[PDB]
Amino acid sequence: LTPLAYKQFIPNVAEKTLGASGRYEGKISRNSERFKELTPNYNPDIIFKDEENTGADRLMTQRCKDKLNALAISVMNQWPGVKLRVTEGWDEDGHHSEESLHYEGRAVDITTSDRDRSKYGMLARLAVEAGFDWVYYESKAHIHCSVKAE
Amino acid sequence: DIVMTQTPKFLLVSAGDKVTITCKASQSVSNDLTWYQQKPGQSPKLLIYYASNRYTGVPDRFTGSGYGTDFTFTISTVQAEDLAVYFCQQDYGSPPTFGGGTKVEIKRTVAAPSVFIFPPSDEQLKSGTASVVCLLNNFYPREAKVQWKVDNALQSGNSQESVTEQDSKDSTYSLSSTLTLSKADYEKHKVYACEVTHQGLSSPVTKSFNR
Amino acid sequence: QVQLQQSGPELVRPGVSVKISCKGSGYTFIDEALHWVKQSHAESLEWIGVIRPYSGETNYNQKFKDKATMTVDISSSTAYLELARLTSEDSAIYYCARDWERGDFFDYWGQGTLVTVSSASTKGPSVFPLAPGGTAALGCLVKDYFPEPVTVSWNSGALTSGVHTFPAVLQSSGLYSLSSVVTVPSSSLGTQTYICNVNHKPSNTKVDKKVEP
Repeated sequence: LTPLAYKQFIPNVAEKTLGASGRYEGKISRNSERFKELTPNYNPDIIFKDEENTGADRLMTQRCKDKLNALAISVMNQWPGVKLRVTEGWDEDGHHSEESLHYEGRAVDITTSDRDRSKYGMLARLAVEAGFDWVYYESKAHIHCSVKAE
Repeated sequence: DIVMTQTPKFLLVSAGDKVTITCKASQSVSNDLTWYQQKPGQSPKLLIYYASNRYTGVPDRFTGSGYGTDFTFTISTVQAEDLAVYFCQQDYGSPPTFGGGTKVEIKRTVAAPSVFIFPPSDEQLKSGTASVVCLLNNFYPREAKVQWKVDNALQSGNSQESVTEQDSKDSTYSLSSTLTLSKADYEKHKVYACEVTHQGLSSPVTKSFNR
Repeated sequence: QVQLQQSGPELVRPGVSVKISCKGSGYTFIDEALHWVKQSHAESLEWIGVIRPYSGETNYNQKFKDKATMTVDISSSTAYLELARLTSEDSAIYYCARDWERGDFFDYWGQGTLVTVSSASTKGPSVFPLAPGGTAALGCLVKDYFPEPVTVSWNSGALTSGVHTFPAVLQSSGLYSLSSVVTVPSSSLGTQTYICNVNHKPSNTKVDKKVEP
């Protein structure tokens, strides 16, 4: 497995294009009818930073949950004692740029549990192998992963 | 270490007009370029990161672009409250490094000063010194001549001026001029006058008192 | 609400060390890296270093390696910056600033600590009234203090519209002087109390001075 390079995105197209995670459909709000589409991930082998102390980072689409759970397994196999960590998931708060897939519960920003920045290139490769539709080595501090809509 | 060259060093612009600031890195920094706004007396405020991403709640009029060495920050339609020093910062290389900043100053219509004169307190005179203060309130532009006259004699060398930063809400300046005399010298003279010459006045304004 | 609260201004003799503090609230303090940034006239903004409370990891700018020490007390949510063997080149505003795990750039900043390196003794200001068209002006002359800074509020922060606190001027005595003025309705003079709240932390000087006609 070869790590992604810094600022590399796979596939090599923009996130919201047809061959990556596709079109932003619209923002999902807590009060809404579309909220019921989101399902909480309480996998004990995934660390959720829970920046807002709401548990909102756990709420994600079915495909997001499926690819995140596969990545949780490959992270533990890659580095025994280390877990997948989510820094940002579903965004109720406008903390991402306009038309972010975070607003749709279709995207996670991730690290390893030990916050070893040197692991993040390989983490991104693992995210691609776990079947995330778009993977972006966005900063030294995190990998951005998203999925297609249901 | 990466060097950030920011140009220009300053800009004078009217409310509603565009501001374009450039930041050039000494080597490519990918998109790891942050823009901050530092209003006078305040800490820097984050506006844009990853070269083009607005921070939560930052207005639409602020944009950024670039990848590699050459970055552009734009205020589409500058507002009175946008007066500040703007800074770029790279964090591709360690250590993070900052540009030298761009001071953005607002140009507005001429506004004449309101003038006020304050004699020294009896509390200060007790202690042996007399400070006489002349205030020029809310004027534009900053250029002004403030002359002290004591019994109609024009003074030199015994006063100091201070000017506020531009106001965020009416784009004006204010100025103090303080005349400092010994109690002895203060008590030798009767008429203390502040004479103010400014573009916005039809003729100079004098405020005076008799001791 | 995230807040970084820094310690007050410091007057320090050359050769001596100073330790300044930064207390975080409104977030889990241990979870975010805390950076220190120097702002001088001579060098604008300079990054000094970062501490990661969660690991105890520190990374120093090589330019500050012999000057700066970063520590943290997790139990008080407080980061410290010690600056050793001060010279005049160390006189500056020092900021703490956090990142939020998106890169080494800073959403929340402390209010800054002014450090003045000098052999001269602190001196608290004398505060004199500037005694008072539909508009009247009044103020406080804040005279003969060292070092910077001084704060001036009016009516304990109740009066902010029309206030102008001038930049300090350095007098030939080597002491600073400034005025703070405010324009009020002429009408509201016999009526309303005007008090200027002066604080000069280096000399532990606090004056709440009443300005009347």
